Amino acid sequence: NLFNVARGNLYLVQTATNGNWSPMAPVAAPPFVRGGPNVRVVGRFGTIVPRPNGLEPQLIDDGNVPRDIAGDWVYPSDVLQVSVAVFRDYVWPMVKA
Amino acid sequence: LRWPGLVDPNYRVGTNDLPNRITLYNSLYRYNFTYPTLDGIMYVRSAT
Repeated sequence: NLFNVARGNLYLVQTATNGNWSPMAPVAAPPFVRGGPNVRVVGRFGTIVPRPNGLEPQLIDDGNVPRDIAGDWVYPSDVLQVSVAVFRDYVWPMVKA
Repeated sequence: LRWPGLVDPNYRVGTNDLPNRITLYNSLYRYNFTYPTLDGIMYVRSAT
């Protein structure tokens, strides 16, 4: 950190607060570690399948199974480098909600 | 005998006599096939 390089993973949760906010030193426990209770890891393509007639779009996880967006997700860095337009249009507005 | 599908009451729907006789009135079957184009979204595997 002394050479402008942070270690560890990156969290994107909506935290609407008023008091103190320390991103660099999270005082709470880090939520949803990889492999936790119903935390899902995206497969290599980062592929949203669309569903008809008002059904929510599903996301292909590591086990090549389309699972629903709302929940705890782990994205690898390289998946997010190629799914970034799919990220910003399908699952990033679900983060803002 | 050329027109049993219009005259004969015992005409089963879809019956021809083609090795013997051309029937000039029959039961066709009109179609309304749809022709789907494919404009999907194409992905690339991550480096991982």
